[PDB]
Order: sequence, then C-alpha cells, then structure tokens
Amino acid sequence: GKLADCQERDPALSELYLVEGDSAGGSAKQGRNRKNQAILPLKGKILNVEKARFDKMLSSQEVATLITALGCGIGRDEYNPDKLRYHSIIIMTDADVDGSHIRTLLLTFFYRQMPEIVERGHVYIAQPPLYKVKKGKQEQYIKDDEAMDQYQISIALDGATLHTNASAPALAGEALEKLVSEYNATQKMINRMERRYPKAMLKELIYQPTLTEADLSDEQTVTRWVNALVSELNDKEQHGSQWKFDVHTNAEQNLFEPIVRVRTHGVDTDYPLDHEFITGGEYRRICTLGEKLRGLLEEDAFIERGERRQPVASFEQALDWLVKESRRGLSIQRYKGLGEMNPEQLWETTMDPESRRMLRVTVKDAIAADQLFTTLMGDAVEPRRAFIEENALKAANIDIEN
Amino acid sequence: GKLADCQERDPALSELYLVEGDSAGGSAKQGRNRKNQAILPLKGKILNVEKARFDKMLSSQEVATLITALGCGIGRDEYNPDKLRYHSIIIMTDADVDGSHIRTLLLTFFYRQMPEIVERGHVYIAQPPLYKVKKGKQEQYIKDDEAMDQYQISIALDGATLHTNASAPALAGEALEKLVSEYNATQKMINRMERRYPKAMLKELIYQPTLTEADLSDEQTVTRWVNALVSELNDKEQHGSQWKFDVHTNAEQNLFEPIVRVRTHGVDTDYPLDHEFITGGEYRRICTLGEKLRGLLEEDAFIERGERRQPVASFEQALDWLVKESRRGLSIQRYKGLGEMNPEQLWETTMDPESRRMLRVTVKDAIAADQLFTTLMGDAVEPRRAFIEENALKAANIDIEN
Amino acid sequence: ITPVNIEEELKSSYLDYAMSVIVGRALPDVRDGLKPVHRRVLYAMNVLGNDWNKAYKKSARVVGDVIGKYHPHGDSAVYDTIVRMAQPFSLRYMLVDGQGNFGSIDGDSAAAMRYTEIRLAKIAHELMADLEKETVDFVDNYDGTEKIPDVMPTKIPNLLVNGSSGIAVGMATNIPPHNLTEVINGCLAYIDDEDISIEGLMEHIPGPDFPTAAIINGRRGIEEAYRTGRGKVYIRARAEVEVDAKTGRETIIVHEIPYQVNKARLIEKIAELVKEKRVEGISALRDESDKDGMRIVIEVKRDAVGEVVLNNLYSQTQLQVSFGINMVALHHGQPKIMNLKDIIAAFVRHRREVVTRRTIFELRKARDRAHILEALAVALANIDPIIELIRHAPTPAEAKTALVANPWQLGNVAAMLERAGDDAARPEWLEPEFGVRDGLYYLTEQQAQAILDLRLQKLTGLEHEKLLDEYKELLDQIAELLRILGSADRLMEVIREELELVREQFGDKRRTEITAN
Amino acid sequence: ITPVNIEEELKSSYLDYAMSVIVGRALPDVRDGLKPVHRRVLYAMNVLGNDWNKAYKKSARVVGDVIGKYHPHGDSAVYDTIVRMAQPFSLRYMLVDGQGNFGSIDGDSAAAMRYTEIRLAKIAHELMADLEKETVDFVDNYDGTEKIPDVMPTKIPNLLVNGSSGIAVGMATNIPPHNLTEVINGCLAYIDDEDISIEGLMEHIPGPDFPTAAIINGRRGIEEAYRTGRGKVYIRARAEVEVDAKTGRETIIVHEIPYQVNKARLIEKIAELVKEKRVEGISALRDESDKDGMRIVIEVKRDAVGEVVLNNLYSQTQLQVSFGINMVALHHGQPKIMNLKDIIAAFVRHRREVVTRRTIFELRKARDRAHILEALAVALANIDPIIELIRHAPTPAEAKTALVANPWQLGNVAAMLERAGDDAARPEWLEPEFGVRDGLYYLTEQQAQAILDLRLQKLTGLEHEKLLDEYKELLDQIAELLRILGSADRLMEVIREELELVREQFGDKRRTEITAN
DNA sequence: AAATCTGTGCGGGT
DNA sequence: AGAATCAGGCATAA
DNA sequence: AATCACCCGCACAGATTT
DNA sequence: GATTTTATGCCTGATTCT
Ligand SMILES: COc1c(NC(=O)c2ccc(NC(=O)c3ccc(NC(=O)[C@H](CC#N)NC(=O)c4ccc(NC(=O)/C(C)=C/c5ccc(O)cc5)cc4)cc3)c(OC)c2O)ccc(C(=O)O)c1O
Ligand SMILES: [Mg+2]
Ligand SMILES: [Mg+2]
Repeated sequence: GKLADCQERDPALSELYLVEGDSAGGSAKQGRNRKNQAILPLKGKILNVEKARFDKMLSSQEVATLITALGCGIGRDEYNPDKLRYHSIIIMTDADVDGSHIRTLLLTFFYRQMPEIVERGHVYIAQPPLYKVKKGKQEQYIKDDEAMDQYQISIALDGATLHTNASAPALAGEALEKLVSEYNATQKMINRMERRYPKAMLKELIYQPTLTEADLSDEQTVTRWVNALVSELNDKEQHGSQWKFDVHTNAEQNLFEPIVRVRTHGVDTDYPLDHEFITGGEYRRICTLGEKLRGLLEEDAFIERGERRQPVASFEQALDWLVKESRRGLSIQRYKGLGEMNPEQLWETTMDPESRRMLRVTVKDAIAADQLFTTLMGDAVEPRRAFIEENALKAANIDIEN
Repeated sequence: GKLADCQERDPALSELYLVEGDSAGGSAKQGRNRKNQAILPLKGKILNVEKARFDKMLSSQEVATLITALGCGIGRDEYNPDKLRYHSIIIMTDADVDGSHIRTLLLTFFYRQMPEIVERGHVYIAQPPLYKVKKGKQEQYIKDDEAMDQYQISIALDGATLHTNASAPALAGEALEKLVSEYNATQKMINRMERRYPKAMLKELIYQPTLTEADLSDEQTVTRWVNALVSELNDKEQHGSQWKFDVHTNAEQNLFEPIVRVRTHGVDTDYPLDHEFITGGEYRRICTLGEKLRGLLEEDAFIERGERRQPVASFEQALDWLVKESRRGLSIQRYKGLGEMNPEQLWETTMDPESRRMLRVTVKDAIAADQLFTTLMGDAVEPRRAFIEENALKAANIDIEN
Repeated sequence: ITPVNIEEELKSSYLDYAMSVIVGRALPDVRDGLKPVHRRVLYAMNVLGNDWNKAYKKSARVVGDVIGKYHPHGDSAVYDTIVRMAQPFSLRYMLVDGQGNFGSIDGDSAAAMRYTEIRLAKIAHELMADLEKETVDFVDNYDGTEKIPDVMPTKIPNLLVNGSSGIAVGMATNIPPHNLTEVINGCLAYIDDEDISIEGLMEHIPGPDFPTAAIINGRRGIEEAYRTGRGKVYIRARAEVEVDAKTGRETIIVHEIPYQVNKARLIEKIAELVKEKRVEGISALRDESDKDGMRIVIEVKRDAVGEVVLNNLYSQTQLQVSFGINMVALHHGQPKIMNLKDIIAAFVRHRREVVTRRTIFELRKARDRAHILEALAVALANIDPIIELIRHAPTPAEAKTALVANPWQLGNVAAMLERAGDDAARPEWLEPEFGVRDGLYYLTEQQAQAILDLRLQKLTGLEHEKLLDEYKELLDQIAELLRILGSADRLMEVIREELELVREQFGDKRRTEITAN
Repeated sequence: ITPVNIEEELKSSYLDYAMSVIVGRALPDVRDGLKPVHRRVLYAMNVLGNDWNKAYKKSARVVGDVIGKYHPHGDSAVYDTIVRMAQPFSLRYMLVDGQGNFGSIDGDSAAAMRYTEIRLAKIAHELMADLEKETVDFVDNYDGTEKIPDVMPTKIPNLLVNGSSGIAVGMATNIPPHNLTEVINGCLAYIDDEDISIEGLMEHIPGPDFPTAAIINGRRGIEEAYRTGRGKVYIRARAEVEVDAKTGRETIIVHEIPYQVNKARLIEKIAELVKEKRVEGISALRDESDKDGMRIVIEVKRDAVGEVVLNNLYSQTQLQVSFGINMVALHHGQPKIMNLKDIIAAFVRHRREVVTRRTIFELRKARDRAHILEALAVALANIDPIIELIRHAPTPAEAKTALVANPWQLGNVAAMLERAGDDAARPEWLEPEFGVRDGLYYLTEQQAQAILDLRLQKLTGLEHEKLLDEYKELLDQIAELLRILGSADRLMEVIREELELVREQFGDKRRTEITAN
C-alpha cells in the first residue's frame, strides 16, 4: 500500500509523513532517515467526509489505507486512541492553492473522525521553502514573498550607499535604511488602496505641500492649489492623458472636483475632494513623508556607490539602478513544487531533526470550530457564499490608513 | 479481452480483421459494420513458430488468444477445420517494412499450423492507400509512388499546354504525351547505370549526332568527335573537374576513350566507348530519342500553359515550369501509419464491401513452398545468408533494362 | 515549533483556494468571453506562426510549448481543452482546425497527442486582430520571464455566439450559443440608439441557436432570462410518424436530438426500457445513419397508436431535456449577474478603446517617417556641397559633425515643406532648436546618419519623385488620423463599417426553430 | 479479388525487410563509424544551434524534432539512443553532454524525457567540421522534403575509438574501443610509410582500451583479431588480498570490474552462490562503493587461504568474461570483413577527398570576391564623371546601360593591377571580352549593379583604403590555395598538421593494462 | 400519498 | 563419460 | 495509448420512509 | 505520472540424453 515502514518499534519516537504526489514521495523515501521515519504518498484529492455517508467512507481506498496505517479503530465502540502508533504526524503539502485545499481536507478528516488525537497535540504541519538565492559562495533559502522582499532591500543597502546631496552629507546606514523602509511601507499603503484612485494623483500629492485648509476661501485661494496640482500633473505624461479641474462651494467648505481623461471618449466627471479626505490619516502620513521627500538634490548630486557614480535627478531611477547593481551578479530560483527538489535538499530543508521548522496544531474553542467547519465544509451553498462575500476584497478595504 | 465480436452467428457470413497497433484498432472499432465484422488488435511483433517449441507456443498470450478466437483445435488429433468461425480472414497491416515482417510471421503461422485453411482460400490481404490529394473540388486517394507520378503528369498536361515551336503550331496533347513518356522512360533507364559511366556523359550524348558506326571505319573523324564532346563537357563544368581524350588504332575500327579528373582528386583510367557500348541497344534508343530531340526549338519559342505564357529554349525548362505551375492550388496528405486515419476513411477505403480492394492467398506447389519456408524461417543461419547474398545487388544487374 | 489555532488555518487556506479558483479557473471575462487557458493556448499558437493557410503541426508541440512557457498545470487538461474547441458539435463557430480522430457525436473517444494534428481557424484570426499596435496591456507569467496579454482585442461578440459553462466555489455559470448575424444586427441597433429597451432588442435576437438544430418548446423562459439573467427552457428532438398504407404499418423516424446528448446512451436506454416492460407498443429499434444524415428507426406494434408511444417517450426518455439559463461573468475582476444590454454595452466600449489606441499608434509612426523623409528630401537638393564635404573629411564621424554643424538652405523644395499645417507633421519630442527655422534647415544626428546611408541609385528621376509622392501621402494620412481623433462621431462610423464587414464575411443561416407549447 | 501465390509474397517481403535492416539499421559506415540514427540525431542537434557553450534544451524537444524531420520511427528508440551516448561508462569519448539522471554504473535507469536536458559535447563539433563548404553529398528524406548528409566530414577516427555492436539479419558486428593518441600515432606512421605491416602497426597500437579500466589477460587473441578480423580476448577484474597482521585474518578487496557488467547482479549472484555451500571460505560480503570509488569487501573465514578462494571466483563468478572480436562494416554500401590496415587506409582517403573539395570551394569564393573588388576600385577612381552620368538618368536601367556600354580609364590604380595580372585572379566563367584589355576596363552587368548599390559613406579615405588592403590579402590567399592544389606533398603536410593539432587538443592517458597468461 | 433521500452528468484541476 | 539441448545477456525496432 | 477516483454547483428521475 | 513481450546473431554456463 505504498507504505515504507520504519525500524523503531516503540510507538513514542516514530514519525509519519503524508506526502503529496508520487515524485515527492519517491524523493522523500530516497532522502529519509530510515531508522524512525515512514512515508505514505497521496496520489490525488481525497474524499470529503463532511458530505459523504458513513457507508461510503469505508469503501474508499485512501481513507481505508490511512486508517490501517494509523492503527486505531474507526467508529463508536471501536475507536481506541490508547492503541496509537506514530505519535508525530506531518502533512507537508505543496506551496500552492491545491496544496492548501488538500490540507483543509486532511484537517477536516482528523478533526471530525479522531478528535482526541488533535486535542492531545499529535498533529504537525511542515513548511518547505519557495525561493533559492545564490551568489557564488553565499547561498540560502527564503520562504514567502515578504522575506524575499526584505532580503532584497537589505542587500540593496548592504554597506556603502552614502548619498551625497550637495557638498558632503553622510547618512551612513541608519538614516538611509530607515527612510527606505518607511518609503516601502508607504508604497505598500498606496498599493493596497490603488483601486479607488489613480496612481499619478497619489504619487504627486506627496510632492505637493499640505492642503493649508486655514487660508482656504471661495475665491482667489481654492483655485490656486488645484491649478498647481493640475499643471504639475499635465507636464509629466507619456500616454496622451489630460487633467482638468473645477471647484464648488456648499456653505461649509470649498470642495474640489478634479477630472482626468486618457485613451477614452468617456469621462469620470468627478474625483471629489472635501473635508473628509484631508481629515483622513492617509493624507497626514503622505504629507509627513513628503516633508522629508522634497527636491533636496542640488545642481550636483550623486551616490558614493562601490566603484561607481551616477549623478542624476529623479531618485526613483537611482533606486532602480542600485537594485540592478545588487542584481548584477545574483542568481534567483523559484521552486515550482516538491518534485523539483532533490533528495538532499528535502532532507536538509524539512526532514532534518535539528534544522527543520514546523507548526503544532491546537484547539482553542470547540463551538466556534464546529460552526466554522459546518459552514465551510457542509453541503449548503448559501451560508458558504455569504461567508465568502462578507470577507471579500471589500473587507480587505480597511480604512485605518495605517 | 481485446476482441470486439460481431452479432452474426452463422459461420458463413462473418469476417475478422487483424489490425496492427492499438490506436488503429480503436479507430477501426468505431467505423465498422457492427452486424457481421470483428476486430483483434495486435500490439507489436509476434512469435516465430518455426524456431519455437510447442510448449512456448501454448504459453504465449497473443497466439493463445488467436487460437481461442478462431475456434478450431490445435495440434494433431484435436485440430478440426470444420468447426471454423469467421470464414473470411483479413490482415490489414501497415505499409512499411515492419508491416511486411509482421505479414510474413502471420503467413508462416497460418501455413505451418493450419494448412487446410490456406488451401481452401479463407485468407485475404488488404491494401490501404498512402496519399490523399485534394484540389478544391476533386478529392482522391493514391496508392504507392508510381500512381502519384502518373497523377502528377496527368495534372501537368491537363488542358492547354499547346507547345508552340516557331509562330503557332499545336502539338496539342497526345504527341506531346508520347514525347514526355519516352523522355521519362529514357531518363529512368539512364539513372540505373550511373555506376558504370558518369551521368554528365550520358546526358550529353543525346544532343550530339549519331556516331554511325557503319560508315565510321578509320576516317579519323572520331578525333574531332571526341574533341567536340570534351569541349562541350568542359564548357558548362561547375565543380572543378577536368576532361581529356585519347585515341588509338588497335584494329580496323579506331578506338577512343575519355579521361576525367574529378572532385575527389582521383582520376578514373578511362570510360571507353568501345564495341560493346556502341553496338548495344541502349545507345540505339538514346540516339532514337535524340533524333526527335535535336534542335527542334527555334530562335523564338514559348510554352502555352492555360491563360499563361513564358518563353523557353529547352525541353527540361518547359517541363519544370509546367510541373511547378500545376502544383498551385493542390493539397496533399501522407499517412505515416494506420493510426493517422479517422474512422470514416478506414470504412470507405478498407472495410466497405462495395468499394474495398483485397488479394486472395493461394498455394501453387507444396514441396517448393515447404522448402522456401524452411530455408527462410528456419534456425540455420548460413543457408539464409547464402540465399540473401544470391539475390543481393550482384544479381540486381539486370541487362534487360526494359 | 510554534502553535497555531485550527480555525485561522482553515479560514485562511479555504479563502485563498476559493478566491483563486473564482477569478483563476472557471468564470469567463465579459469583454471577450474566454477563460485564461483558452487565451494562453490561442496566444501560444499565434506566437508559433501556426496560421490558417500553412502546414499542420503536431499536438504535442503546442501542448509542450504552452506547458513550458505559460500554463504550469497538467497536460491532460490542456489537451482536452484543445480537443473540445475543434469539434463541430460542441462550438457554434470552431476556433481550431484539426486533422485526425477527434471523436464523434456518439461520444466515442479522441486519439492521443501523438496521433493528431491542429492549426488555427480563419475566424480565430479576428479575435487577435491588431495585437501588435499596442492596443491592450501585458502582464507577467508565473515566474516573471514572459509576457501574456491581459485581454484579447476581440472583434467578434464571442461570449454570446459561443456561450459558456463553468463551475466554481459558491457559484456557477451557463450561457447558450447564439447566431452571429442577429447579434450584429442587435449591436448596430444599440449603436443607433442607446435608450433601446429589451423588447426592442428582442426584435433582432429571437433566441438561442444550438449547433445540433433541435426544437425549442416554449417562449416564456427566454424573456425572463434576457430580462433578469435567470430562466429555464425546454429542448425537444425532431421526430415524426409515417404510414406506408398496405397493412397499416406505423414507424417513427428520429432526425435531430437535443444539445449535449449521446446517441448510444439514448439507444441503449430505450432498449433497456422496452426490455423492462416500462414502455409498451415498441417492436424493434435500429440505427441507419451513414455519412449523409441522422436516422433512428422505431417500429410500433399493429395494436397501438404512434402518438401515445411518442408522447410517452418524450415524457420518459432523454428525447426532451431542460436547460437552466444562468449568466454570471467577470466585470472588473468581480463576479456579476448580467443581461443582454450590459453585454452589448461592454462590447461597444471595448471596441471604442481599441480603436482609439490603434489610432494613436499609427499617428506616431506616420509622424516619425515624415520626419525622416523631410531630411532626405532636403539633402537631395544640395548634392555638390554635400559630396565635397564628405570627400574632404577622412572619417565618417568628422563628416557627420561637419554636416550637423552648419545650416542648409531649403532651395527649391521650400514650397512643400512650409505647406504643412504649421506643426501638424512634427514629432512631439523634437525640440524647437531643430526643424524648419527662418529659411534654413537644421539637421539632427540621426538625419545626418540617414543622409550618409543614401545610395547612388536614388539620384535618378523616378526614385527622386517617389519620395515626394510618399511625403504627400503621409501628410494626407496624418490629417485623416487627426480628424478621427478629433470628433466623437467619426469613431462610431468606423465601428459601424467594421461590424458590417464582419457580418458580410462570416454570416450564415439559422438552424434551431422556436415554437409555442 | 485478384489472387497471389504465397511463395512470391514471402520472398519479396522477407528480402525487402532483410535488405532494409542490413543497409539501414544495424551496420555502421567505415568512413565515420556512425549508424543512420546517430548521424540524423547529430545533424538535427547541429541545425537547432544547440552548441556546447549555450544553455541546455529539453530532451522532448530534440526527440520530437528528429522524429518529425528526419527519422520516421518511435520515441523510445530515439530517446534510448540519445541516452546511451551520454553515459561515461558506455562510450570512451562521450558525444552528448546531459543534465539530469542518465543512470549509473550500479544498474539504475534514466528518467523520462520530461525530466532531463541535453546539449552537444565539445568533441562532437570535430565530426561536423567544415560541413557548409560542400565537402560531402546530400540525399532526400523519407517524404522527399528535406536534405540529410550522406556521410559526415569527420576528423576523429570514430570507428576504432568508440567501437560498435549490432545485430543484423544473417550477420552481426562487434568492435571494441581504443585510445586516441595511439590511433593517431598509427595513422601518422601509415602516412610516413604506405607498405607497413601489421607488426609495424602494433608497435603503436598494443590493444584495446576500455572505459572501465579492467585487466586484459593474454595476447594471442589481439594479434589474431588484427591479422584476420575475428578473435577472442579475456577481461579480468582487479582485486587484491589485504591483511593488517594483528589477528592474521585477510580480506579480499575488489576495485574494478569487467566491461558491461552490472554490480548489483554480481553481488546477488555471489550471495546465491555462497548460500548453497558452493564457495568455501567466505564469511561476509559488503559493498562500500560510494562517491570516492568502488570497493567490494569479502571477509574470509579464519582458517581460509586467500589465493585458494580467490582463484575459484574467476572460474565461477562473473569477475572474468570473454569478449569476441568480429569486425564487419559497410565499404561501398555492401558488408565486408576488415582488418586494421583497411580501416586506416579508408580514413586517410576520406581526409584527402574532403581537403581537396574544401580547397576548390575556397578558391572559387576568393576569385568571386576579387572580381567585384576590382570594379569597385575602378568606379571610385572616376567618381565625378560617374555621378554626372547618373544624374542625367531617366531610370536606373538606362544608367546601367550607359555605364556598361563604354570603356573606362584605369587612372592611378593601374599600377596595382600590374601585380594582379597573369590571369591569377580572373574567374573561370568570365570571357576574354571583359576585364582589362588595352588599359581600358570593360564592365559587366553585375559590376554596374554593384556600382549603383554604393553608399556615400564609402567616399571617405579609410573606406577607400580598406578595399585595397582586402584586395592585396586576397591575392596572397589565392596564391596559397593554388599552390596547395598544385602538388601532392602539400596536401599530406596539411593533413599531418591537422592530425597533430587534434592529438594535442584531445589526447589523454591509458586505462586498461594488458598482461601475459 | 406527500415528503425527504439517493444517483447521474456537464467542464478544468490533483 | 561426454555429447546434445536448453535458458539468458548485449543494441535498434514494433 | 487513453485510462485511473475524487473536488466544486445546479437540475432532475426513480426510490424509500412519514 | 507510470503503463508488455516479441525478432535478429554469436557466445556463455547449466542441465539432460545415450
Ligand atoms: C516527441 O513529441 C513531439 C514534440 N514534443 C515536444 O516538443 C515536447 C516538449 C516539451 C514537453 N514537456 C514539457 O516541457 C513538460 C512536461 C511536463 C512538465 N510537468 C512538470 O514539471 C510538473 C511536475 C513538476 N515539477 N507537472 C505537474 O505540475 C503535474 C500536474 C498534474 C499532474 N497530474 C497528476 O498527478 C494526476 C493526473 C494524478 C491522478 C490522480 C488520481 C488518479 O486516479 C489518476 C491521476 C501531474 C503533474 C513540465 C514540462 C513535451 O511533453 C508534452 C513534449 O512532447 C514536438 C514535436 C513532435 C513531432 O513529431 O513533430 C513530437 O512528436
Ligand atoms: Mg501544484
Ligand atoms: Mg511503422
């Protein structure tokens, strides 16, 4: 039954793995420690015990083999968690959406059919890597995209990077790195809310000064700010766009209704701005960052790069050039699945007892878990659809602005 | 398994096909008259019963299935040809060398183990096509390569092609067809003697006048003749080879030969146009074609293809232009195997009673057939090697060439 | 070892999977009505140069190319997707031209990859028209090495004509086919009047039109489906009864069957039903279809009436089927339920955007070419000083600098250079330093290089005149493109002409009949 | 239903199959030692640009290209043929460089086509050297649509170096590998003296040289095989008996094994033999072969004697094998049995023919280029009248006729042509009418066209002098090529230089040791 | 004798 | 005691 | 060379229980 | 992604007959 049993007969120091796919199973068998480790490949997606009747569960081959491997019974008057084998159980699925679906199916089976095993804490989840980085000598593995981004930013400022503005400033580490990190955070904040506004307007508002609501007036003051913004936007284009504006008053404040048009005979007819937008904290942090981010570069400016010097304005291109310099002699690989990894990599990345990383599964509350399992894995479409709609991107549009 | 049976029960109106390959069998099962036709795919090559033992013959699976399907007995004191199902048997193998090998193996089995079946005439051979041609409206299948040449020639001279000599005569078909057929036959004869003489010499001799050996004797005009031939050969030479001539008067009729130094740095000692070559009929028919193929084309000439025109000054140019013009709106398909055909093509070309074509296998003499089978299919290497060497290229030099 | 609650893990994993499947696998895009796999397959076939009038290619070539380059999934799914688009009994207008064994209406099978060949269809070139003129946006592939279009610049109303069917988590979609000429007439009617009502649209679009040409039994569900996006219809086969006189024999002939029905299963189910005595009055059953038409023959007993047994068959077996119309599609990366007018409006907006972007690209190209032609024409009128300057210089770089240093008088070509509409034919990125100044021409570096690349053959009269003719033609083209960009009424005329041409080329006749109960 | 006799069908079918297998599948060619599948694979890899200093490609791509274009057979045969050429323990000098899992000496098997990658090896470029200079003939493919080489213009003695093995109908062939340096020394010795005997050749070629580096036992078989063509040799493994005193118990250590032997089957066979009390004095068996090298350990009993037990293993186990040398190859499209001198002579003749054809091609190219260069120089000598004539041209054709139909003055370049006289550089096809006649050049049509296709950029001094330099060096190149074609000694000197360069680049050391009985 | 319950198939994914 | 017979292994093909 | 046993939503016979 | 047993010639050792 594709089971590669272990050598240790004591049911307190053995392990069991539920590998996804056949190539990954073969590689795990190749690279395992045969003394106290077992393997059980899964060929495809398994039955959903939440929907299936009890009669059909016993007929299925996959769950039958799993029950035989575990050694405990199934059903009332036959289940006996005392007579247990393989006190450690690890999932170790792929790092894509299908892997997560398989993980949910396995967790549903373990919770519904054998609650005591999950309660006592014998279920673990592995965490293989995604990216591999090589630089000749220094090579390593990186999990998730966020860690890769952090590594890239750190390598961008791994020594050197002394930004000389006018005569001889020296940020010298902390100032430059902290400014870059805060800039990346603000860029992420802009990107998460990018749907509701254009990128050009948000990217130009940081360079513009504060709104100065104190001196605002119906005439001679409302027009100046909006006209300055529109003039600054118009003269930086490459797609044949156009920015125009109009303003109005409603006896409380002087509100703006800017308009833009590009590659379309239609028109939005409004990008309204009033007290609500200025009162928001997003604009406050944008202005706070823009106070530091101004035209500090004089007629002469450069960066004391390693045996390099690129004196230009438009610091974004300088950042891209620095990234290119960091990536000049760097090698990056993105794994596709567990099959690609060789047995040595699998042994040294997940199956090593003294360098691996895992997660332990625990149960906090019973009624909440039962309700969630019934809602998501049940055979009633409407609660599931409502739950998906509630937690959609609208719930992701959190207006904390921080 | 692996037998799609028919619904007919009377063993005098049934049929059986022994198809090569699994995909071809699957296609044939769909496109067949399911009332009174059956299929039996063959996966690969089968056993040679001449070299094998009876126990291994009964152990194999393919021959066992065939024996079970046929319904008769096996071996002496059990075989009974009266209890025969499927009075008609058809082979239908592929159209390559491996197909013929499989055909020979099947014929060996049938003749060695069931002589009565072969003698009564219950075995047939099927002949599927090779090419398919379409011209917008016309569509047809073509077998082998000779029929393709005939079809191409017929399409080339399909209407128009009124050859104009000087101002406006009209060969108009049949005379031109006879000239084309004679030219093709002479070219086919010329191609099969490149080993003994160069191609350029044989091609050039047709345009020069006949030697007229009757009046040659010792006029010493042979020197001028060979000088003219060598000058003509050296005129349009385009590979760096050089030519020379030599003569002598060993007998009453003077003899001569050319010498050529060729690309390979070696020099062939001579190619003498001696008594055997001049008196032979091959040279006589070469001169016969040459007499009608002298300078018939005048200073002004052209080939009158349908609603088209082109001035030419040679027969080969006219033929090549006609062939290239005839292939304008034509589409061709070539079948690499039986698995490339959809079921309807198989039905209408091989399985339809009113449009198929087959051959019937019969025995002429018994002792000769037994001797040939023992010589070729036996397990003694040396007689087989001697037989292959006898009919090798040494006996392929047929002096008829007609 | 770090703890984690089960609820958070379950929620995160299941939401990730569901949201990826909703906008990643199943639902189609409203603008062109294609799922991602179809778009990637068609784009890959386009890049290989597998046109509609060239030699065929093996299926394994295309499948391997797609899997290696764009689509990181299994190969069985890709091959099945390719096979489904080449069957005349699945799509109203096939998008692939196949050769080999691609299955039959009986649902038999399809041969493996190594035994079949494919190429693009003629209509499939209309979906990807003007793809090279920067009319759509490109996005990264699964590892940031290639580029894939975001949406095809379609010219046919693909979603309505071909239909769709898909299953996702929490929802699904099912849209039937339609006829091309009727949909084009509906689009033209919408363009002529935006405030048209559903009743007005239904004058041009009576209903669906399936490939198999069955009979639609009813007219009340179509209105509800087109007015709200959900409905239900009944599809009925075509059959009749004929009497040969003599002994008063009755026979039933079946010609046409409903949509998505296997003939073999129907025949064997009828055989099972008559064997079990659940249907009375049937004598024998035969199939006689061969290469020309469909025929199923049923014989009825001499002590029975054909109409009763036929109605019992309609009620029991699969000779009549139900079809539940339900329209769901992606609008801006979000699922949504739609009706006829929304689909038509989305198609029209897509066409407007594509035409505008194409016009901008063409205008830029024309302006650049006119800029080069001006320099060549001015250079051809001062031959003697130019050749003297080139001959005296020892190196090409020195000659280039000498050419660029001094201005050149226009000469006898001053009539046409100043005849343009001031700056109509002037590139946008050109500074005011260069160009036609007050009676003198100033050359840039690239104009100098173009002058140095000139041949002697251009000194003849005919070659000299062809350049001037080309320049005048370019001026006319620039004027036309500017006029198109100017007003909002020329664009609709262009769109109307394109739609009329498509209707004239790819139109055809109706198959399915619509009747009352 | 035409009849047909069984005898005729059997005879024709079997003769056709036998001849096709004999001259198309199993036997190699004496001139380069490659079967048709190997030649087609290498040619297909060459055409794709899959060189040795570029990125890898997938095996499926190359296999599909070979199957579609040249080789009309299945995928498994082609892939196994490709796999065998990339194994270091099969070929003495590998011809394909692979990345993936291509088996191991222990007995494993390679992965699938979808999981491996390949490219050409560095030495394989020497087999296909000077392929574009018309050094060999070309023949049609199966469907008469492509061209494939008839034989490679090889520069390595592949047949002797890599050996061969094949089973035909009625015959077979089996040839072992050899060492490259010894073979090159033998070829040079043959070039020095053409009447050398077999004893003279064996001074430089002691015997075979396998990749696995076993021992060869005996010497009579090698002499018999080289003298007649058929022989038998014995291959023995390398093993020793080791003891560290102390307890006085010795062990048998095996480092190497014969050619074409599986290690796992050997170990299990020894286990089965010692199980049934068939071999006495063996206590334990173990395999320590990993990474560093091969080591098999056999621990004998306390009372055992190492030599006594060791001598039985050669007689009983598979530690000693017999190799039967039998040389058969195609000479002029027919099989024949060869000996060493015939192979060496055939290789030398092939090299002579290739070099002669290459020289002729290069001479033709040089003369063709010089012809145009002379016209360009003469045209530049008289630029002002030329441009004045061209400017009054209604069309280019009239300008060409005006240029052709008059003599031209040589000017200041005629002195250079004093070196170019003596008919050294005139093309063969050119007539005496054209060219320099009486100090007045006469132009042809193509020279006039080349003049008309002249850019202004070539009026500078540097571009004027480069033409003269090119002409001056082309004359010397023509002289050297004519000198090579003029005699026989120079050809042999060139061949010796090429062989010495190959020996220097690709030479290596010996592995197998030959010993007496 | 009305009301639940159990199966089957359509098209892209392990 | 010694001939005669029977299996299995090597590389390109169904 | 086509086939393995499940996941996802909707509509519909034929079969058991109230 | 993993899925049978044959033809063809020369040589070995193991087993069966007289
Ligand atoms: C010779 O062929 C040809 C060609 N050919 C080519 O040029 C050609 C080129 C490339 C290729 N291939 C590739 O590049 C290629 C192929 C495959 C891959 N995949 C992967 O790496 C990854 C693995 C990793 N990491 N895979 C997957 O993610 C994967 C996903 C799903 C599954 N599925 C499951 O597990 C199932 C179904 C379980 C289940 C569960 C339960 C159950 O009861 C049943 C099932 C399995 C694997 C990657 C690349 C090729 O192959 C197509 C070709 O043919 C050209 C011309 C001709 C000619 O004649 O002209 C010709 O003949
Ligand atoms: Mg995956
Ligand atoms: Mg074949």
